[PDB]
Amino acid sequence: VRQKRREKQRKQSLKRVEKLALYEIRKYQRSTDLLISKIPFARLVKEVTDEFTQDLRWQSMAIMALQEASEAYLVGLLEHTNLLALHAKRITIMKKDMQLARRIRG
Amino acid sequence: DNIQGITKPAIRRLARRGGVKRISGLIYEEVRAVLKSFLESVIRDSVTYTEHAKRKTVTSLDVVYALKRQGRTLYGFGG
Amino acid sequence: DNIQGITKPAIRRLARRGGVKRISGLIYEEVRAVLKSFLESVIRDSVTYTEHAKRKTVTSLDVVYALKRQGRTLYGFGG
Amino acid sequence: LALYEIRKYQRSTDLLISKIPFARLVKEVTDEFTQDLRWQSMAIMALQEASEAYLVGLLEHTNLLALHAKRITIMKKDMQLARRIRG
Amino acid sequence: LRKSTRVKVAPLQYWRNEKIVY
Amino acid sequence: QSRSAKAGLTFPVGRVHRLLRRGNYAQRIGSGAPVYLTAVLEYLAAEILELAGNAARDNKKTRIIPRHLQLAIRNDDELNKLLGNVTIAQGGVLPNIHQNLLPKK
Amino acid sequence: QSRSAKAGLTFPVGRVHRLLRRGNYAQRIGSGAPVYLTAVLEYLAAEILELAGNAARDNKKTRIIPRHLQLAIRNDDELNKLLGNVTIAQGGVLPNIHQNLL
Amino acid sequence: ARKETYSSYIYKVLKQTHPDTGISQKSMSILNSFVNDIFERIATEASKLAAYNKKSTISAREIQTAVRLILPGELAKHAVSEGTRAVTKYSSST
Amino acid sequence: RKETYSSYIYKVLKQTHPDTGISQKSMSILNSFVNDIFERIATEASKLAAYNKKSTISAREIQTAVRLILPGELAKHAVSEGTRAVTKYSSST
Repeated sequence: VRQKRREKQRKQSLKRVEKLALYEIRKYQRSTDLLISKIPFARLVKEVTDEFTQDLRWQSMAIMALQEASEAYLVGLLEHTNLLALHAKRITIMKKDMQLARRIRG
Repeated sequence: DNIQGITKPAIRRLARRGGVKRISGLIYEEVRAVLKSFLESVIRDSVTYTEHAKRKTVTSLDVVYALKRQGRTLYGFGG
Repeated sequence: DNIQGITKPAIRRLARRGGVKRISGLIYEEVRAVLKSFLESVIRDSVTYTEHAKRKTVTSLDVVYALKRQGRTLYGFGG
Repeated sequence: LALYEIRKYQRSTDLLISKIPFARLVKEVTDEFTQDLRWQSMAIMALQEASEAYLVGLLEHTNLLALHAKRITIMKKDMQLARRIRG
Repeated sequence: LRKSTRVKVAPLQYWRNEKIVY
Repeated sequence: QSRSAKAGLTFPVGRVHRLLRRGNYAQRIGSGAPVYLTAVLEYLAAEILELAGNAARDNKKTRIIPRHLQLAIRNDDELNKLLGNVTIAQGGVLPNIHQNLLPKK
Repeated sequence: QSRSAKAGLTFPVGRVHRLLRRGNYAQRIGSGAPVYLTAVLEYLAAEILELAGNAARDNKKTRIIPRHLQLAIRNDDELNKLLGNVTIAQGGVLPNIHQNLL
Repeated sequence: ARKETYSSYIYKVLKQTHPDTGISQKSMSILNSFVNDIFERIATEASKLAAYNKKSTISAREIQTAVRLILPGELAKHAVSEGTRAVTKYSSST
Repeated sequence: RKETYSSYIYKVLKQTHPDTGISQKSMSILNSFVNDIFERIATEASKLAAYNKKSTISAREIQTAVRLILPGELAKHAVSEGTRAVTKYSSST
């Protein structure tokens, strides 16, 4: 159980060392990794594939590429709706703002 | 339910990645609905690829080919 | 001088054809600007097509293939 | 008389914009890019149709963008953000 | 010779709801 | 009977087989693929022709104008999602008027 | 003597000519074709590696990460014309807060 | 000299569906461009799918998957119905 | 065992900027990008070949395709690099 001892040592190291909303915009714009929790998204795409299926398997890198592409499409639609939101003199976005960009793209 | 697995602070952090100051409470359900729609629209082609190929593994090659067919192509997982 | 080949009531009637009723005065000049930036890529692609055809007259099939490459496929002028 | 021209130009499914000034304009842009080139009239009316479709798509996109910002008269910024969802 | 019709009930009004399932 | 009419269809099979034979699309070709192309394109043609006849009946005419083709394609949902990004010469956009511009209704 | 050593080429011009031959694209491929394909791929590769080297230089990291390649591909209008639709895996997005919120 | 078109077959299937309707030549050229365009779409997608399945032939399976890809699902199942009808009425080679 | 450009990418990286390291995922992203632009120029060259009665893909077809896809500065530098390499190839056999 040397891997378990190394994991407990790394967890202890993270617990000891590693452990006005304007900061989060510039904070999460320089982040590179994913931002959606992994295994609920895997359960969700398993439920989506149950509509169009048979015990269809799943490689892990395929679900990783799906999570990356879905996060990219969502931040693309959100970055495009922010401009239409501020264009209508709304700092706070609304569901009407994510209707025209969902309409005029297709 | 698995459609509510992407919770409220997840979409909050996504919006902070996309640069929003304040967000409303009506955003999250439409975000989840358009996410389910995009996932269905890519997964139908990604599983017809693996159903033609006499396979049951949805391979990364199949999802990058389905992404290249629908415009939004990824790099690094084939092609 | 051919930069003013289109006129202001023509853009006004095109706005009535679409549904735009109230028009600003800058809209006609911005429409001329976006027409300038819109035709240039497809027309220079047709010049590249005619250079591939090594002639002087631009044929219609080269125009149809250029609009097909740009993503603006037109039906009725070839095939 | 607001609904008169909307039910007139839309139901008439023919063109509305000019031809020979557009021929002068395409001669101008070929003088800008190329050497004179002879131009088939079918290609000129195809460019006319494509420009008409692009313009009516841009105006039908800015139509809801006008009412989105509590406006009716479209603005110069409306032909600055409709291009963001057109490439 | 003869072709049968199908479901033509909508222009697929989307972007605030979901689509139909076959 | 020839291969263009052995299956009791309308579109020619030898035409599309000659187009793929010189179009360089594969090394070989299966026998069911040109008649499958025949069936798919004739069903698409018959569906858009039925919709074109319905559009010509909607405007009480007999012949087909590009307005009838626009009413055939852009009114149907699947033809809109299939032929949305294609322009049509002298077609005509759909008649639709927004309600806020009308001061009465 | 390979076809790459006849022009100082590095990208596999014989392999590229083989994939053009047995690749369901066309019938004949001229001898002047795959050296030119190797040339344009070498120019594109040199451009993107020089941009990645600059992105590694100004960000004090001696290696190439997909964030550096994403900032390479997204901060150039010619690269936004070429590949403005595709994305990079784990590349992130462009940090640009809009002026109206500021 | 000729140009390959399908106006005769389009007019034949149109008079077979409804003999009391006509069609002009501009719409005929539009529909000929349309059928050449969708033939190009299905053929290039089938070539892509055959090159992706490690198989350099074109059977009806790749065409079935390709019309399941780009056509909508109601038209996809109607297309596989018409395709199976075409193969089953063509297989009787007597 | 797949025909990968990876050693060639490291080779052409070591000529102009050898001080930068290269990871695995970034190298695979580079390989997928160069394969994507390769198949794009391949189908565009095949399309332009099948357009106007020239089944042989010469330098003319692919230079028209390079001028077709790329922007003006990129097509200018690409046609310069291509003319340089085709003179260096046709001169030294």
